[PDB]
Amino acid sequence: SGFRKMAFPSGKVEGCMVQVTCGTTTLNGLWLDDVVYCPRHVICTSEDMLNPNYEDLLIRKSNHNFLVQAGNVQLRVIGHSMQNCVLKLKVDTANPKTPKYKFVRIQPGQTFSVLACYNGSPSGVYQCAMRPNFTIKGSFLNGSCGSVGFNIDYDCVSFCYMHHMELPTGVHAGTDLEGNFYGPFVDRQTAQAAGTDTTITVNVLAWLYAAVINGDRWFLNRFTTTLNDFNLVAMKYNYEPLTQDHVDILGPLSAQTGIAVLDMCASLKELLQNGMNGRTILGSALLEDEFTPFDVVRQCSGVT
Amino acid sequence: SGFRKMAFPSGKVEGCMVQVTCGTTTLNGLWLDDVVYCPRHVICTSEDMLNPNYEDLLIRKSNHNFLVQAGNVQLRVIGHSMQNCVLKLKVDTANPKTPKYKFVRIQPGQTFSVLACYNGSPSGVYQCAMRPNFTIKGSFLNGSCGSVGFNIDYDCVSFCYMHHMELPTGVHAGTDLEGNFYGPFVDRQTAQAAGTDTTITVNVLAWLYAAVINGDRWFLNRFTTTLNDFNLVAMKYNYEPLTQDHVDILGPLSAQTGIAVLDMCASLKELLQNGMNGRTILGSALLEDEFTPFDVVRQCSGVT
Ligand SMILES: *CC(=O)N1Cc2ccccc2C[C@H]1C(=O)NNC(C)=O
Ligand SMILES: *CC(=O)N1Cc2ccccc2C[C@H]1C(=O)NNC(C)=O
Repeated sequence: SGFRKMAFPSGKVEGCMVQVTCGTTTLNGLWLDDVVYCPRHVICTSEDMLNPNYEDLLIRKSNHNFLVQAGNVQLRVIGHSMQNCVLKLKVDTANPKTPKYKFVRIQPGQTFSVLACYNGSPSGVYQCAMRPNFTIKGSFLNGSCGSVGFNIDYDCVSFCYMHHMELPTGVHAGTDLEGNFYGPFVDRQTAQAAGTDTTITVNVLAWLYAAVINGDRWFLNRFTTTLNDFNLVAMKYNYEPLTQDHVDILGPLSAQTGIAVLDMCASLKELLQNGMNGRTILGSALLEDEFTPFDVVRQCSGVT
Repeated sequence: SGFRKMAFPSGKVEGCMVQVTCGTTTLNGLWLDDVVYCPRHVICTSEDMLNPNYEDLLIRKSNHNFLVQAGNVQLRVIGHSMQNCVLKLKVDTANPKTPKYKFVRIQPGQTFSVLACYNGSPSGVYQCAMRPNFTIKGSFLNGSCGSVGFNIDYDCVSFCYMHHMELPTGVHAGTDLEGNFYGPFVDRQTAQAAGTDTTITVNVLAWLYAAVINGDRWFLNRFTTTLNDFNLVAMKYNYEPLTQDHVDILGPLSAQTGIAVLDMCASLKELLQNGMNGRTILGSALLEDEFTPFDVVRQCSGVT
């Protein structure tokens, strides 16, 4: 028993981290097979970031201008190309530590682990969620750019995120591993306000099921609701509308606990309308939305 | 910017995890150099756990009764001994993945990362604290025993915890890597109530400094206090008494932010007396005590 915000074991990703330097700019790269992936803004100086023309900037760069260091060993760059907002540096050596991997573009509301790195060196790992507004609330200081987000299924690492920037509000924006930004963000030092950060309703319900499984049951009530009645409450509290797809993925948790999804919705409805009344659920005094139904099942069963 | 409950990169520990089986009991082992460390209750059946005589049970065991598997490869056990509550299985092969390491017995209030494992396979990593009552609030299911806690300083892993059991309250107890339990707990299936779980005051203050650094400043007030006045409040709210040693370790955070430690104590005092009033600090609606002053400095500076 016990429920924690758990990240995936980061070992498979640590072996892929490298340092990429171009001119006086240094950031993190991801070395998989004979390619190093990094944010294209490695070619920029601070002055260039105000309004960069990446195609024009990249013309003045050759393979020898990209310095790729894997710990203490230097990689020989034999090719370079830009794919959306990422640079792909072809190297002459395949990473011997390359795990089985995929590149995936995740949906908002999905969770993943971030291996925060500085100068190609891992500093920490944490679990977070792609917010419905396509930002992430991470922990990234200068030099962390190029750090990646991922999920792991037994031996396969699905890379889903590469950190590119911090909005003036302190929230984070980045791309998938094809270099396409999540959300409307551009890799330019210009104020880009993020949209409304709604709560991921299906995740809060999954976490409420995790709480019942682990003994925190005070919030269970004698009520039920309907999808449309619950969504009237969800809209008022800036929660994402719940759909039958969300109810379906909560099915295994509803079966294990014996609590119907709409009954759990009525508990959530009352929690939204009345608050916690000074109480806690799984060590939290607010409704947690960074655990997906898959994460709850995985943790509550011990999947390795 | 941003502040997250970050765990250390787990790679160095993943390479040490093995599966240890004795009879019909299977748990996790830690393979460092030519020794595998695991909880001594691997020699017990469920029936033995009610009142085990480990010395008498271990007499009926030989080296060939301990099955040690590192992924898919089997290790040859050439020696076995009991040191307090851990078994040390000498194997004929040194772990090629053994990182630089130390064994440390941590103090209550200190934090560490746990690599939750099942059958020798890592499932997740999370950061937690050794509570003042010598329990940890982890996430451990059946088969997770032998999972370890650690800290990392650049290339050196300091192992500090090995999971042994769950109290009937759902909190967790374990040993240092010399097999000595933290707290008064014994490795026996008998009700062992834990003492009062107090809040780690120095950690809450460190987290309040992390919040100010990251822009959450609403809780700063126009007041100050004294160590004795603050401790009257700390005692009423089951917070650990603050000492000049605690003030001293908060010195770098007080210097960086310009907020005197006693002024931050007066903010904490008002938060204890008035609550959060429906507000949040670093995404939390309660006062977080699982970040040490060292963790806050490390994260707020980017130590790898
Ligand atoms: C790596 C990083 O932190 N960056 C890269 C980048 C990309 C796009 C626009 C601006 C920058 C600069 C920097 C930041 O995101 N830093 N803070 C800002 C611009 O708010
Ligand atoms: C590994 C494990 O979960 N254990 C080992 C152990 C050690 C000491 C006493 C009892 C047991 C059984 C088991 C538990 O801790 N499980 N739950 C209990 C006993 O509450």
